[PDB]
Amino acid sequence: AVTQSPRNKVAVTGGKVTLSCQQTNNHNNMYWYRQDTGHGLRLIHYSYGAGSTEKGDIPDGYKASRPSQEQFSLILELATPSQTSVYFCASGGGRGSYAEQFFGPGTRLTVLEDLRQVTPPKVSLFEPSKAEIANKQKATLVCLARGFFPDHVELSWWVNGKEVHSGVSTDPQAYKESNYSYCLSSRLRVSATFWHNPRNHFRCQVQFHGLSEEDKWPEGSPKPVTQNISAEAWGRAD
Amino acid sequence: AVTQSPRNKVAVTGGKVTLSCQQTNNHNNMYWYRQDTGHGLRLIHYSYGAGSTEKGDIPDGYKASRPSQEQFSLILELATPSQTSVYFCASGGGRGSYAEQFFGPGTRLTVLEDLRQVTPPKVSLFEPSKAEIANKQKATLVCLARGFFPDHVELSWWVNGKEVHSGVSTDPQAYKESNYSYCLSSRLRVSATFWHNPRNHFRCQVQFHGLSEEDKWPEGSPKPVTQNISAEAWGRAD
Amino acid sequence: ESQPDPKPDELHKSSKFTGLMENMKVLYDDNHVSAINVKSIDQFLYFDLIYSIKDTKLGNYDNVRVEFKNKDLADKYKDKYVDVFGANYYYQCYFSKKTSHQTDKRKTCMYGGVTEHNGNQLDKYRSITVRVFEDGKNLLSFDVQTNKKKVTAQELDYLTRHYLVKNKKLYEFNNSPYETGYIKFIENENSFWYDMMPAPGDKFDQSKYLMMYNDNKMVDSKDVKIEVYLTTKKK
Amino acid sequence: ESQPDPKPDELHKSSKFTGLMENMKVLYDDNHVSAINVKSIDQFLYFDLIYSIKDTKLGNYDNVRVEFKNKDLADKYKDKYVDVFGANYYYQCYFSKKTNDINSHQTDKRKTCMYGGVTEHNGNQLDKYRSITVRVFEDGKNLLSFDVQTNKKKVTAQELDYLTRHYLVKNKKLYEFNNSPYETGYIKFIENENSFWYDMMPAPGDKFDQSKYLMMYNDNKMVDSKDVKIEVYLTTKKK
Repeated sequence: AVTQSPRNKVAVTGGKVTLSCQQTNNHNNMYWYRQDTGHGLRLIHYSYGAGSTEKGDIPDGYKASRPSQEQFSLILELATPSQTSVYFCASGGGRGSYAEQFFGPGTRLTVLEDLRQVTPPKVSLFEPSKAEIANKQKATLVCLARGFFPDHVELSWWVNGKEVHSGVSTDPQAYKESNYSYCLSSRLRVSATFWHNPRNHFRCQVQFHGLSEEDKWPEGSPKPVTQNISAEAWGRAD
Repeated sequence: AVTQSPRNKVAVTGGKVTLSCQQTNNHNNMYWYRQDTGHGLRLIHYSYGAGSTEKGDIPDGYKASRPSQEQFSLILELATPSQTSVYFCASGGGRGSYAEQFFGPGTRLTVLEDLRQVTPPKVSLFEPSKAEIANKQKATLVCLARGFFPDHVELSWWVNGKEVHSGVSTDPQAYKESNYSYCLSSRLRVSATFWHNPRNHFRCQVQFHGLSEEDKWPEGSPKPVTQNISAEAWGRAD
Repeated sequence: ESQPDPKPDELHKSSKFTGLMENMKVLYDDNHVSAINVKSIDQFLYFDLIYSIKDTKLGNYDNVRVEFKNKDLADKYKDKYVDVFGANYYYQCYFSKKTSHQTDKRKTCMYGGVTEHNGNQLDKYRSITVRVFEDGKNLLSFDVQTNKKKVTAQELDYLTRHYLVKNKKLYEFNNSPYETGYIKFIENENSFWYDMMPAPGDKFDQSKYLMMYNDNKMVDSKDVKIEVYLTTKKK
Repeated sequence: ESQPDPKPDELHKSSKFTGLMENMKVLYDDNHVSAINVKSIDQFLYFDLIYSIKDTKLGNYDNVRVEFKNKDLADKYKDKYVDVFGANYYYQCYFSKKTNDINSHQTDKRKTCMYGGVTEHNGNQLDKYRSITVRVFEDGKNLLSFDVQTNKKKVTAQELDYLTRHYLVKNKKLYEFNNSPYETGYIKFIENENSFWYDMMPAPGDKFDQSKYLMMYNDNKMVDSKDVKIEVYLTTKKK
């Protein structure tokens, strides 16, 4: 397995950021990439074994270290906005040999020149209508998170205190509703009887990742240390 | 499994080219990327399921088709030198979600304005000297493949009929020695006694992939259908 | 006319779509579902019907889920021998899973396209005529055959667009030679039309587009005049 | 002097190396091999000795393969209680595989390699830690000088060199991730009238071979802890 730490991170310009990667595959090679909408997956630095650190396509602005067989760290000593991206770790076969590599879950990293820009989301439940179309049903309940920044969020459905996956339609990726604000939607298509069952409890969870204890929160204003927000509702009459 | 067809292909500018991909993972999602030394792995076109074709980072000049769950083809109707690259197919999880995807072996494609430019490599065995430095040993045996084009080659070492890896120091990638000619070297560091043992046999293999039965060869000149070239040697006196 | 005609500025402009026309094209290519004199073999939801229809050629499916606009339509055709014909999709074709379930291996989805078999057949193949105008100029016209008395608009829409794709490059991999286009189905005094171009954006949903056929709207093969209006690209 | 001093145009120029100086820095960081009063437990090739040295800290190894310049060196220390100290590597560290049916091996899990760094234990110990001095010159200008402790009579050059470059790295940024603040450099070990020096910079190119570099230590060159004067000569970058 390939683990990445942390999974999300928002930092200020000029600060030092370190992303760690742990593997349990006992693989000699380890890699550090960065994915950007537009460009592809670019190699930053890679390793041949403990004590080895070779440079990839885009090494400028980053350092690395392979202290052991299981660890390969990426280091940003002077964080710049330009380093905002999703970082992927991997281990396994050779360079360019993707069929041999094992990727990690990716790390969302946003470099802001002011943490005061971080804001939690606004989650809400809705209900569409067939009258708005000449089609059929489309979707029953609708969840929408907006007004958050950066885009470090996860949306899930839980009916009756149990997470569901049937009939869930979430946006592939949060869209920017303004210069410093994101949006994200989802829909849950359930049976009219279930929805009309006043005993059923629906819930839409949204995981927003912001500042932590390690983050230098400029005091004064309330520290955006929010977490899981929920939009809950019950069944309505027939 | 994710199979790519063909594995290697050299074509003329203006010609049509189609790369096929066959998966046995029953994955809804499939992708077509291109690896470039400098650029990373860029998505050209992807699919969400049969009959689905979405455009990636660089759709330009490429078409595609997902006729079934197992097939996803990349189509180059007007092949160009610019499309010279190694292409990778994948299937599985979401776009940008590499931990879920499964890649294929890759396909080398070169687009040249004249198939007659295709020439097999020249392989030879050498030996350096300590007199050639104020350092130590560097490397014992040296192999050099040159005068080949395109750069679809693989070099390996086989001591006594067995492929070795210990002490192999191959070039990261072939270099251009001229407008239409590639070079590629490798080094095999062995023990003085080993090399001096006249009973040991060394071998430098070079796998060149040129035209094939499917390739239209301009009748007249010999069709470059070579394959594996080797440079062999035996241990020399103390 | 019954349905108000599409005003010029109501039609989808193909240039506003930037996400591969191949997704539309695919729907009107040589492939489509067709079943004659069959009975539903299962049902997923109250508004659909699972039909055992094998993809004799391509072999992409064994079962076809036919979703309707309402429960009435389904119940009405539930356990009734009908004929099926329509443009299907796979992407968001979610259904059953395993026994209201059934279906083992290969499956596809579609909307409407259901018509009774008995008392709807014809000895000789009917031949409706399509009048396609390109900027008003009626340069093209062709016939669309069939042998059903009450033929669905969907079957005709597929049949009509199919001709256009192969002969007029109606839909191409990335876009189309036409800016706007709509097909008008006229019966007696009543008429209804469909927008042939995708909605604005960079992505096309085959499932939502096709859903326009869930009403299972039928047309009388003797009282039907089809007319296609297209506007060209001002190059 | 015994070994002719490094002619200016003989030293490697750091700027000619374009391949991440981190591979060199790592060899002189706080980590290194060290064993006290230990005997070899095996041998891969006639010119090496496998020892049971466990990395109590990082846990990066369980066995250490010490390679020598010649079989004589191996046999000399084979089955002799010694002390081991040196800059190890992992990348191209191939050895044994599994004690075999013809191949004299063993080594179960975690392993590394190194060159020389061996000295007898008994009669080589000192009650008090000896303190050698290092004279570092940055363009002739002797701006820095510090001491290097040890407690062996016949200490290897490798041990002193490591101990010397180590301090330099942390205090003078001798080796950095990408490059170095110095164009050239060499460490001069002067005993009596005899003296030898080591090129501190990597060979030209875009890749650093740690295995080949450390190989300069296979001679197991020792030096008298009382008769040693260390001098480092570095050339700064002309910014």
